[PDB]
Amino acid sequence: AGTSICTSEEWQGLMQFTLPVRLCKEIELFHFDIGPFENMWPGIFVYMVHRSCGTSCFELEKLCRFIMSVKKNYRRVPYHNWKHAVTVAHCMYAILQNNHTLFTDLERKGLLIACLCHDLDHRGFSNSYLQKFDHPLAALYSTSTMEQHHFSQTVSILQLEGHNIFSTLSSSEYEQVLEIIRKAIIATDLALYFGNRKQLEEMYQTGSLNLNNQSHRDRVIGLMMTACDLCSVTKLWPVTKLTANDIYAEFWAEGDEMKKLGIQPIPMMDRDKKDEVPQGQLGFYNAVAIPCYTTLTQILPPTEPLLKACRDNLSQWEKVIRGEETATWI
Ligand SMILES: Cc1nc2cc(OCc3ccc4ccccc4n3)ccc2s1
Ligand code: NI
Ligand code: NI
Repeated sequence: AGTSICTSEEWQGLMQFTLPVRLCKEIELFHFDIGPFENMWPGIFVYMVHRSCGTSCFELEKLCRFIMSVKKNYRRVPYHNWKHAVTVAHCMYAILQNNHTLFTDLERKGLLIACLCHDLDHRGFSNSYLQKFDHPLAALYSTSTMEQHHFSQTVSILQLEGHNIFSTLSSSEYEQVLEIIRKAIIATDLALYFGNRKQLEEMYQTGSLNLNNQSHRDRVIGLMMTACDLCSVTKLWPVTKLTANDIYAEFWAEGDEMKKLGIQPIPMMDRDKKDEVPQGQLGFYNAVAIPCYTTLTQILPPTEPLLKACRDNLSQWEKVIRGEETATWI
C-alpha cells in the first residue's frame, strides 16, 4: 500500500499546543483515561515525552511531523486505531515515571515512540486470519506477522523526508534504539507473552532476575509492552466495558469474513455468540491479564495500581455473570 505523507496543515496547530492545568496532575495516574480529550491527544503525547526526557529531547519541528504522520497511518478501524496508540503510550509514560531511573533516556524515548507505533497500519484482522488464509504478509513473516509489519511501517515513516527524530543520536545509539523498538513491538504479539511471563516469574521467584542483564532487561520491557497494550483492563469499569465494545466490533467483522469462506470462526469473533462474552472475559483475565499484572507487580512494585484495577474489573465481570450487570446506554 505504501506510506502516505501527512499534509502540512496539521502540525500548524500542534507546535502551539499548551496543556490544560487540571490534567497536569491527572495524567500521572495509571487509571487516567484519554478518551474525553480526542483533540488533545497529539499534545498529550508531546507533553508526556517532554516530561519523561526533557524539552530538547526531540527536534520539535520534526517530532510534531512524526506524530501527525503516525496519526494518519492508523486506519479508522474500531479498536486497533489512533486512540489505542495514545492509550497504550500513556500507560508506558505512567510506568516509566514510577520507575524513572531504571531506564536510559534512549530507552524511555525509544519505548514511548514504540508504544505509539506498535499497531501502525492495523487492518483490523488478526495473525490467525492472515496465516490461515495465506495473506502475502504471512509468507513475508511466518511468525508474529502483524507486529513485523508494524515495525516496518514505523521504520518507513522515519525514513521519509523530515521524519527521522533519532538523527541527533550517534550511529551507535541509533542501532540500539531502533532495536529497543524492534523488540518492544515484537513483544506485543500475545503469542510470545505466555512464555515470556513464566520465564520472568521463574527468574524472580528464584532471585535470578537482574536488570543489568541485557537479556532480562529485554524481557522486563517485554512484559511492560504487554501491560500497556492491554491497559483497557486497568481502567475504571465503565471505560473498560465501552472499550470492550470496540474490540468485539472489530473481532466480529473478522468473524464475518470467516463465515464468507466456510469456516465457523472461534466463538470470540462470532457476533452470533454474544452470550459467551462475560465468561469469555473471565477467561482472558484469569489466563492473561491477572498473570500479566501480578508478575509486573513483583518486578516493578510501583505498577501495583494497574493490578488493583484489573482485579476490580474481573470482580466486575464475575458480578456481570451472576446477573448483577448494571446500566449501559447504547
Ligand atoms: C484488550 C484485549 N482484550 C482481549 C480479550 C480477549 O478475550 C475475549 C474473549 C475470549 C473468549 C471468548 C469466548 C467466547 C466469546 C467471547 C470471547 N471473548 C482476547 C484478546 C484480547 S485483547
Ligand atoms: Ni497488536
Ligand atoms: Ni496493541
